[PDB]
Amino acid sequence: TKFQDKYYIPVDQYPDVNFVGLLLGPRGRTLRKLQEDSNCKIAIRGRGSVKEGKNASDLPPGAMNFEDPLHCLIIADSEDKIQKGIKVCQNIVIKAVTSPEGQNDLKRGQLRELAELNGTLR
Amino acid sequence: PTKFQDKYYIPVDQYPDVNFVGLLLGPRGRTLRKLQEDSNCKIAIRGRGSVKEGKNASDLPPGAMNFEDPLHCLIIADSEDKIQKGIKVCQNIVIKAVTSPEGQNDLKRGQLRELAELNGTLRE
Amino acid sequence: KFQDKYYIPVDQYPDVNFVGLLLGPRGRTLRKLQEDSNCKIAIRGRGSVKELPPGAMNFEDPLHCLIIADSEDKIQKGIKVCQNIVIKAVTSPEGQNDLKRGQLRELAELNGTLRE
Amino acid sequence: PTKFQDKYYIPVDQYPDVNFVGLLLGPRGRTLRKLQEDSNCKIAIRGRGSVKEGKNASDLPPGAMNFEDPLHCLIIADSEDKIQKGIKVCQNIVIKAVTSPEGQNDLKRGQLRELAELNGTLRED
RNA sequence: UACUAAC
RNA sequence: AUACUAAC
RNA sequence: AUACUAAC
RNA sequence: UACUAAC
Repeated sequence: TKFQDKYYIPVDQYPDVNFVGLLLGPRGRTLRKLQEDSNCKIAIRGRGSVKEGKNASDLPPGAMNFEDPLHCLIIADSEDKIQKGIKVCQNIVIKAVTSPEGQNDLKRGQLRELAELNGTLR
Repeated sequence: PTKFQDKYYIPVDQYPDVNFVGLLLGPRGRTLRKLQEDSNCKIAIRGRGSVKEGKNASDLPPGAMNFEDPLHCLIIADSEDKIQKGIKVCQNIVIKAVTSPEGQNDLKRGQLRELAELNGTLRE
Repeated sequence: KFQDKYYIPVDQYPDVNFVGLLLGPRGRTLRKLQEDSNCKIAIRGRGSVKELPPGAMNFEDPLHCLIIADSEDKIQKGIKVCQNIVIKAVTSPEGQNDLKRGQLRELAELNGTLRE
Repeated sequence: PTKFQDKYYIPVDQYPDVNFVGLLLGPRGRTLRKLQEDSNCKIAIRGRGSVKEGKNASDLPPGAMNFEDPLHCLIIADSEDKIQKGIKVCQNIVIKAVTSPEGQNDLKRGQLRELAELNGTLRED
């Protein structure tokens, strides 16, 4: 439990992009999968990490600070696993700012799947 | 000065959500007439999808209510070489729309900016 | 019967092998296009012949797909199938063109040189 | 005045065909000297891939031969904000590289042109 | 990137 | 338009 | 018929 | 991604 790192989301450059939803996916399924991929605990934190709002009740201890910019806090019990977390977190942000019209297949899946989980599906 | 024409079809079925007509026209039609300058062609956006619901037909030029074809650029010039340069510069418009993330479109980013200025609304 | 030319954005994309992507191994991709659309489609113009038919040996135009069919419905279909490829060619990241990928793999497999 | 650091990792895995080091450095290192003045940090390119094959070690600054991490920009400032700007300034170059199709990379264009000037081998042609 | 309308 | 960059 | 995602 | 060549 000795290693960690902060991957900073380029929000100042892409103020338009919903990075947080993308990384999370429906019910957080996309983030938990990133964690299995990298074998890291990943937590999205800092400025704008919280949408407003559900009660501060039952919320993560120390998720509520917004003076450090938006980042994924990645944690692993090994150094090379950290590099994997950054890697997998990078891939999501790369999907965001390199994907041409209608070709973010991940966001498509997430929204389709989100609807599936809501009974609001097509 | 005998004229001819050709059609550049827009990939509408592929990109249903995309507003190609406004991309090619730009604020006050400026983007279009810019292409007409670059190419030495007259360009008309024609076909199904080229006129609004519910436009007054007497505000439209001859041939604009021809809907035998889907949305296209009609390229008019007195030479083959001119015509293919018209298709080209329209192609460059459509291709940039199709290969853009959702924020890297400097044309559209620019067009909308210009529109704000004319309507006096440049926020930031 | 009806006839149309679909020009390839070669000038915009100077180092993209469009024709090879259009044709596929043995000409199989283009033949899929011709049946997906019901059109007769030929690659013509400067670049249609490697470094035909009547009249396939004429190149006083730039590179295009000449699309021919009995209906305008069909002509429109032939346009978008050629369009699909060009946009895939252009919107697919390198290494990530599925179509191109499967074409060189089928070609190796056809020439009997498939790697594991 | 105490100084601290942070690292910005380059997507070399995802983009193995791309010379990020060359892109960040520019001619005579001038591109990277510009990032330092904007951000008000000192920025060094370090990690595996930062040092060319056969490089004479006697020509490298302290720490340059530390290879336990992949390629990254190392940013050293005396405040969090300055480092934040360091990261942001290096991040912008990498986005440019990655989000530019063929011959659309304008900074790279400029650098190659600036390098041509500098070495009397230009062709504005 | 304020959602564009020419001939 | 791509001259492929090498700082500390 | 990209349904705009909220994990710990 | 073995780099395709049909009519």
